[PDB]
Amino acid sequence: DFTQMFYNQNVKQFWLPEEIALNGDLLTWKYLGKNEQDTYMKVLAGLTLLDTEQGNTGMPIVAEHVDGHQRKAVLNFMAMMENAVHAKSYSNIFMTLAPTETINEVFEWVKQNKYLQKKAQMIVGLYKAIQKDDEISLFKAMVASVYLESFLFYSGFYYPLYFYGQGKLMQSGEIINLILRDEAIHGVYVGLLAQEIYNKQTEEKKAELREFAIDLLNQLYENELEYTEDLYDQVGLSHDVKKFIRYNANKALMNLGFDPYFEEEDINPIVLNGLKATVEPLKDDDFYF
Amino acid sequence: DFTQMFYNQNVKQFWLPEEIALNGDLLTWKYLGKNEQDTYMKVLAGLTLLDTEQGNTGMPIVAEHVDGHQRKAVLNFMAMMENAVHAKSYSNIFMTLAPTETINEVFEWVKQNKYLQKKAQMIVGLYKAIQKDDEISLFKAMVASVYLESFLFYSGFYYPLYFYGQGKLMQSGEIINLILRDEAIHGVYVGLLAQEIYNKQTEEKKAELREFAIDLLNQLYENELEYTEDLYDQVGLSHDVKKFIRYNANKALMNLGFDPYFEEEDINPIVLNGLKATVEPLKDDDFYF
Amino acid sequence: VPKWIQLNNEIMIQKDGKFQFDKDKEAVHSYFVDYINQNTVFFHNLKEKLDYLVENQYYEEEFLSLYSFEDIKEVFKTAYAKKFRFPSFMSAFKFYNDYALKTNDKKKILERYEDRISIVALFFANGDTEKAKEYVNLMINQEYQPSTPTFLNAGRKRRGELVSCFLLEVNDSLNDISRAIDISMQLSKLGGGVSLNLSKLRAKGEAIKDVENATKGVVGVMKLLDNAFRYADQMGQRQGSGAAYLNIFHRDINDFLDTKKISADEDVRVKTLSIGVVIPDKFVELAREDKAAYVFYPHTIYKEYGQHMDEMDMNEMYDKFVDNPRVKKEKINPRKLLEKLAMLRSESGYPYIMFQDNVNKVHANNHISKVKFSNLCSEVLQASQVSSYTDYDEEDEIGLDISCNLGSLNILNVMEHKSIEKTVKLATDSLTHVSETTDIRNAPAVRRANKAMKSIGLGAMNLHGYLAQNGIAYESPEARDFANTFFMMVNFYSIQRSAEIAKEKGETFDQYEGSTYATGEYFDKYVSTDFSPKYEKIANLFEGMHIPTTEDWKKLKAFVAEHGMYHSYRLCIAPTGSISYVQSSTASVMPIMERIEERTYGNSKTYYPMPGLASNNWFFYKEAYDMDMFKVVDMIATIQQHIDQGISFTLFLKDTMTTRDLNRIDLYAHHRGIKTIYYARTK
Amino acid sequence: VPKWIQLNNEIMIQKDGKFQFDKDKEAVHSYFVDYINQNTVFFHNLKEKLDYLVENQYYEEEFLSLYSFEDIKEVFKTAYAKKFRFPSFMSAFKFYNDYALKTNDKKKILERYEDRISIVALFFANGDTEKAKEYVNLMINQEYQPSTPTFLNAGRKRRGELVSCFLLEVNDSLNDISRAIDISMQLSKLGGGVSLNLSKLRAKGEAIKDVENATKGVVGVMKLLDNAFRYADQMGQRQGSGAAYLNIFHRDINDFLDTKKISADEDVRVKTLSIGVVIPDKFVELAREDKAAYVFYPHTIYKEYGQHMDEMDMNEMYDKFVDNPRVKKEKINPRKLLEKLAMLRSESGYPYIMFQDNVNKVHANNHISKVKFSNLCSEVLQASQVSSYTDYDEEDEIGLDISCNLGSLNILNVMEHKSIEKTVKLATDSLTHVSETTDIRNAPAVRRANKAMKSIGLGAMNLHGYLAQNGIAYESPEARDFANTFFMMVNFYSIQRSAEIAKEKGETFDQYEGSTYATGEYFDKYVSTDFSPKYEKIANLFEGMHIPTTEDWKKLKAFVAEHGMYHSYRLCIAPTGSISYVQSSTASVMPIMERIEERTYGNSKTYYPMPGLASNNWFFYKEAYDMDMFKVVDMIATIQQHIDQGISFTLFLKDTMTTRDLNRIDLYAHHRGIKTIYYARTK
Ligand SMILES: Cc1cn([C@H]2C[C@H](O)[C@@H](COP(=O)(O)OP(=O)(O)OP(=O)(O)O)O2)c(=O)[nH]c1=O
Ligand SMILES: Nc1nc2c(ncn2[C@H]2C[C@H](O)[C@@H](COP(=O)(O)OP(=O)(O)O)O2)c(=O)[nH]1
Ligand SMILES: Nc1nc2c(ncn2[C@H]2C[C@H](O)[C@@H](COP(=O)(O)OP(=O)(O)O)O2)c(=O)[nH]1
Ligand SMILES: [Mg+2]
Ligand SMILES: [Mg+2]
Ligand SMILES: [Mn+2]
Ligand SMILES: [Mn+2]
Ligand SMILES: [Mn+2]
Ligand SMILES: [Mn+2]
Repeated sequence: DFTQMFYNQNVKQFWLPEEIALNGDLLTWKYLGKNEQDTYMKVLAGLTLLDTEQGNTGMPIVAEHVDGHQRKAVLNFMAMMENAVHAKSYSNIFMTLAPTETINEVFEWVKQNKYLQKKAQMIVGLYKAIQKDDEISLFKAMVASVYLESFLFYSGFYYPLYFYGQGKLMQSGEIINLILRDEAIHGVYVGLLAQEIYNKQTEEKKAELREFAIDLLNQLYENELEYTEDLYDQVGLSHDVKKFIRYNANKALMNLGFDPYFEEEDINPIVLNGLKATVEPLKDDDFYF
Repeated sequence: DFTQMFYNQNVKQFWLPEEIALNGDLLTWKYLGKNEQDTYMKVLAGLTLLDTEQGNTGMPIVAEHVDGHQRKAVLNFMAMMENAVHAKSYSNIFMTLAPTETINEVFEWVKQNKYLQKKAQMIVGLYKAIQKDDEISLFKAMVASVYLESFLFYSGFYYPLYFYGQGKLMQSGEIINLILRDEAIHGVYVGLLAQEIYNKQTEEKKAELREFAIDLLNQLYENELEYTEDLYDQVGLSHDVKKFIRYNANKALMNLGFDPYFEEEDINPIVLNGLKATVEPLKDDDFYF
Repeated sequence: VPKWIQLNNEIMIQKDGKFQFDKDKEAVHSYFVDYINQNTVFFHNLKEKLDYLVENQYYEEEFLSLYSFEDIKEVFKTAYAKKFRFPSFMSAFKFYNDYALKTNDKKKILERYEDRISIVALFFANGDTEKAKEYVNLMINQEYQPSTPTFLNAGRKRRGELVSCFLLEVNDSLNDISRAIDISMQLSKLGGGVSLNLSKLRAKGEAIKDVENATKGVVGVMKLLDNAFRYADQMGQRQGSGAAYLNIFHRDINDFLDTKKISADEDVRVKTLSIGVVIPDKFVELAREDKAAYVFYPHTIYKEYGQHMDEMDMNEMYDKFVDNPRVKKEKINPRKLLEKLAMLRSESGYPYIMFQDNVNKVHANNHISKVKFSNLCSEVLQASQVSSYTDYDEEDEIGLDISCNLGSLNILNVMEHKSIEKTVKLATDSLTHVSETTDIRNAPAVRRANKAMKSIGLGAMNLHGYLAQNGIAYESPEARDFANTFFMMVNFYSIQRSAEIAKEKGETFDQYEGSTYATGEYFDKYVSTDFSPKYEKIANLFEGMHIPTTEDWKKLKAFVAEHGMYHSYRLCIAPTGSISYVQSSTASVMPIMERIEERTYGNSKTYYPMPGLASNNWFFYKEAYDMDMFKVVDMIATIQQHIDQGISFTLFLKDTMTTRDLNRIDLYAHHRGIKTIYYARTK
Repeated sequence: VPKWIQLNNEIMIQKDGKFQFDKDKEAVHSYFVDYINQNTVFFHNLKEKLDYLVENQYYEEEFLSLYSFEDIKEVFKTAYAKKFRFPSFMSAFKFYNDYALKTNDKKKILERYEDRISIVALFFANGDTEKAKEYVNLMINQEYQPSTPTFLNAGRKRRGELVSCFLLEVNDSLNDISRAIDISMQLSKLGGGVSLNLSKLRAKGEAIKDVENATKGVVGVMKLLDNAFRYADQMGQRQGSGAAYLNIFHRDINDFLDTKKISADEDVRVKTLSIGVVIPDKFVELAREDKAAYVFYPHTIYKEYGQHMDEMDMNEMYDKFVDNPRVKKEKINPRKLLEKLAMLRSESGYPYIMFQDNVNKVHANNHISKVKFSNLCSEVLQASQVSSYTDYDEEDEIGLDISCNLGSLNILNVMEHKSIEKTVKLATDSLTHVSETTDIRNAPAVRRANKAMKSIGLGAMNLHGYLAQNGIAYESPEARDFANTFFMMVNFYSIQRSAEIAKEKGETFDQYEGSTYATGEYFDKYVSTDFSPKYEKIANLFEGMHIPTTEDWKKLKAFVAEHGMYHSYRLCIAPTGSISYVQSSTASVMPIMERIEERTYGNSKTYYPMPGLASNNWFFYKEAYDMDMFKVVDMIATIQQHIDQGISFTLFLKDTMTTRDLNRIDLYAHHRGIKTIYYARTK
């Protein structure tokens, strides 16, 4: 009942980072403190890693196991967006704002950062555990994918949105909003596929799947807290970001058909502010007036 | 040396089925004989069936085994074009020209056809034989992929190009020309990835891979001749189609860095009308002798 | 934030349901008293100012030396006696950012509006004090505005040329192509926009001295010209702008158009080169009948007939070309080509469309040559003769390359002062002086045609502003009636001034005796048809100003026949891009695009309401996108019948309309006598 | 598969553990008997053939009319009296596919090898029957091979120019840049490679008449020239090839080098424009001591000193430039620049390296000018003077642009015939005739320098073939001993023939009196050092041939002082790409790249063993990549000391060689007196 409308929405949202000129951010970037620039680079690098694995591994593997040519076409399109559009856009931002050495250093930093490695290990592990014709392993990977789309990106998204909302780094911010618009529909779509599998189960099996989903969310959440503190303490924003990730965790649960898990909190209003012609043939009568 | 350049060329060639209005083809379709309509339907179904294998297996399997983030992104983009763009385009052409019952029957016929099946299963067999961390099996699959993209499609493309060059079925011919333009670049790109593997091999292993490629080409070519007579004798075109197959076989070989196999031939003019070693610093005492 | 741009942003703050239009007066007042008077260099007396400007290489000593300092002082008093005040912030901002003289470090301001106007007037008068005062009155009243090159560079030492539109004919030879590239770079270096005719060039796949399929076509020359214009970009502040024109019957027309497709490859696409297509009536007739048209290989036609294809009449030689076996032709679908033109204009705004038979059926100098292409702004329509640039050791046959000096009448201020005659004559004199003082020493054909033709372009602006401020809709028949009368009067007085200049100087333009002015055929519709306003509302707009009748036109025809004409061409309506802000006028005779125009300059956002915009005339300032393009075509065709050259006609298209609607607009423009179509702007 | 193609393919089929080298004689015999004799147009008599060729626009009647038909018949008799047989299939295939005259539809064959040689000899002799017979004997014996332009085009009506290497100086002006583009297109149209010196052009971010930071630098001109060469693609036959040279001390040197990076942006990368870097000894000295170097803005130097930066000696002027505050510069690391050069040569083979002070320390015409750059093949090293192309109305100041005529001695055939003197003198006469008969109507500086300098290039080839067929290793000291003696003799007899021509015509080259030939400084090392072979084996190779001694060189010095010297430049060793196959010779003085050459023509693959390759001399045909590049440098420096111009020196590198190894090879070449380095070819 939904794939065709997701197909149409995904293809109509198609974009490339080159559509957005980035040289306009040069001055507001220059004006940020060293702490702010450091957090910003690292945040986008963490996002790049997530999209790299979502494009290389997550979306293609889910596409392989989901039945139906139209469902596969949507998932293939989403996979392309992850690595050919999203992951690449971050390099466009980096290449504009930062010198090569700072770019090299931040990519080295992703490799050695323990929270980023842990979250990649956990998510990719679940993708690679999918067994052919085994719907339960597939469900588990789809939960992981929804958590990546609708929860894990958000510790990263906070900062570009926080600046966009203050009228700073608005070109980079425009790219990020386009990425976020895509991930929102990706999380909903994968969520609907996960619910399909969940709804086939006995009540006993469902109870176990909810346990899996909640245990996984809590494990990812605890790691994300440490990651958030590590990045944001130097810019004074860790508590604010934590509220934002809890907000988005609830959205991820909802995408999976589950009740919200965290209590509602006031999000920084700045971040909330951060959110051819048709060819017709000529007739004979067109030549007379 | 080449992936970013191909990335650029691929994404700038992006298109969607909806861009070409198909209904005006009915004004020339109605004037074709039964044999012409039959051949066109059968050719179209042949292309559709082969392209589906490439979207579901060929491109995603190669993307899975190739190392490199940028290569995986380009390959993902190509897989997307197969599944999201090409497959929808073929379906659109069919739905415009034939009623539902006729489409189902043509696909039943082509699905049972000996020559279409022989080539489809030969290609799919090589994709299924790729082994993790075995570059020889990957190379063999890449050869199969290049043969599909740059050679096997062309016994089929001939007919739409033949009409397109005569002013018949111009809307579907425009679509086919866009598809063909994508398959050409797909073949060239996968060809470069195969040459990379080939160049890492010993001289004896190279000679063995050359023998594999020529042997495979021979098997496919002999079946193409039979496929060609089976479809095109009823419309009197087989002689010219055979010249077009050999010409495209030579292009496929050149994509794989191999010499042409067949002598140069002229092509039907109607169809033509349709168509870093190691950086080391100078450490002094190198200026004294 | 600057105080003046903060005040200027209070226009959009709607108080009591209305825009605060009066904030722009406060905005400009604050702009002056907080930036301009502070950054203005002030001297004890005008003598010290002029000495400082001459000594430090800001002005030219030669033109200031023709007046005693008492006369210059009188001229400057005349400029400052008006006490001109900019009515809007945008007017003063544009003047003091684009045209006001600044120190060598771009730090302070040397020229006010009165200083620039006085210098331009003293440059125009060429030693005459009374004429300089007349020019000062004309420009300080803003009745006439010299073009951006003239207004910007008149009397400045380190200046570009006063002419910025050049048209070059390229012959079918490598020597001529090299000379075209050289001349294009030389003229782009001077700051001018260069248009080139590529129709005489042989198509792709033609022989170069009996070796076949050797010529790369017009697209190779297009790439050469595109890189030549990229190289000559004048610091890149204003990158080199070029235009290429091709006849629609050229074989390379499809490749010529494919250079503007979005999906064009880097080895084909041209970026800095605008493109125009010249369409004879034969092509429109072929598309109308849905017949099979043929594009031709120019070299085969030249070999068979001894003349270039674009030098021949296609409406009389198309069938001969088709029937000729020695002429090589390619079959095309004219309706498919028209649809491709419409699609390309929808997606990029290109090509410019020139209706060749619309230009040449009223062209006054067809004896010299037919008009074969337009300029970069698609409004200069003059006869050209191709040059024959030979080897280094041989002498070159210099032809006629088009260039005219631009100048715009302000219709609102001219009509307010009831001074059509005086403004037209003084503007004609100023444009004649600019033509006489221009000497391009690296474009031989441009220089020769400037000396021989003495062509000028006198345009107009603020047509929509004047109509909207007088309660007249742009699409209304009353607006077209006013345009008819106004531009007939402008034509009458420009012809009268040209004849008077010819009588005084005793010389006419070269080959005048073969023109329609000499034969008297030009004046047929003027001695037969009366152009007095047909509406009482329009007739009161001209009250107090004499409207020439048929008898007056007969007298003028006799005067021209007995004295001749000094200018081959006199009137052309250019886009008038940036001088419209300074004059507080709507751009050209085209309708306005936005009622309130929002722009971002640097990191500052500012809004420009249309001149005279208020609540009493809000709906008379109808945006160009909301109006019928058929009525705009009717208006431009009404104006075009009194303009000897063309009018830069932009098409304002909505997103809803298809390529068929654009094609219908183009065909209605061709039917109504539109000479050129400039741009297909889509909202 | 053709029978000759099958026979040629049986060489690789190893019989009894050895290649079947004798199959190539069978291959060429089958090729002839089955294809050439079938496709060769035959005429009843030579008179009928000659009449058909002149009347059907194949030959030129002017040069053939200089002889009675009896003389032409005897010349053709002399050509066919040798009964010349192509030893290998590739020789005949290359001749009959590249140089043999074919019908206008390229279907049949009009010219055999003897006919082509007879026509070339009759064109060379210019009316002398005995001279024509001497040229026939020289070429049918394959002792001397005229260059591809001369051999292919001599005596042909629809011919290109007989010269294909041109060197243009580009002055720092838009007029001169446009003229350079025009002349480059005109010369590429003729089929010649064009080299442009870009060192005089001011760098990026320089002032243009008080507008600072306005110049795009040498890269904008590079893009213009690349598009000019792409357009002038020799009538779509062969891709237009051009070269750009920049001094290493030019400010734009890094931008100049970045045009060849694989990651270069499309607005920076140039495709058809080869690049060469000119390196003075000052740069090598700065890199040797690791001192940070300075690249200079040329226009600042020109303004400060009135002379171009490349017109001055950097060894004495570098400190003055650095200490001058009015000269603009930026710091560079010369060692990093050298490493960048080596990396670029490893990646793409570019740039060419020209050691400026190696060229000019032995240059005989430093009074005329220093050698500032080389040609597209990096062997032409002559004095040039930049032209001052002024505005169109003004008169241009024509300088000297280099263009020399190429010819190659076959070292094997000259050595076996014991005819160094006769072959050298006849080749000098033929090159002189080609120089006199060359008139280029669109390159005034090239024509003026051809008329004044009368420079020729007499190269050599088959050095490795001659050495390997005589049991001498290319890297052996005996090979260098032979090269020393042979090229000393070649220089001696070329100087003697030039002085004899000067005595006969009573004229020397322009500004000869200031040359080192006039002062005798040229002959110092020849009247002081003996260049006879130091090895008994090498001395036996010259048996029956008088090796010039010190007394002979003193006599030649006296003769040159008395009578002058006709050619400013005489000897340059060009690559000799395709004519080497026809002559059955190894290319130039370079060692062979491969022992057996595997190539694909059409759909059939061909095998070409090196000339004279067998089992006995298999290991004397050592491949260039297996060789020590230091010993190849030693050989080329041994040859270079007797060549007045440069030698096309290709570096043959292994994949394992690093950037440091390439830099070491370049620095050893600089140390050993190598003038230019052509290519970095990696295996
Ligand atoms: C030389 C050259 C010419 N051309 C095209 C551009 C010119 O419009 C056209 C004429 O070249 P010309 O310079 O006139 O060549 P030509 O005079 O020798 O040939 P012809 O006798 O036919 O006049 O050829 C190319 O496309 N590429 C080239 O390299
Ligand atoms: N003093 C002065 N006058 C200027 C300057 N720029 C333009 N003007 C105009 C103003 C007057 O109309 C005119 C004469 O000014 P002035 O030389 O001060 O004369 P005056 O005021 O003593 O009669 O010159 C300027 O910089 N200083
Ligand atoms: N007959 C003939 N001779 C040719 C041709 N091309 C080159 N030649 C050479 C061969 C001889 O050396 C020379 C004279 O040939 P000929 O005119 O047959 O002379 P002859 O032997 O009858 O006196 O011309 C050719 O096409 N026909
Ligand atoms: Mg010509
Ligand atoms: Mg200059
Ligand atoms: Mn993503
Ligand atoms: Mn996603
Ligand atoms: Mn496909
Ligand atoms: Mn494909």
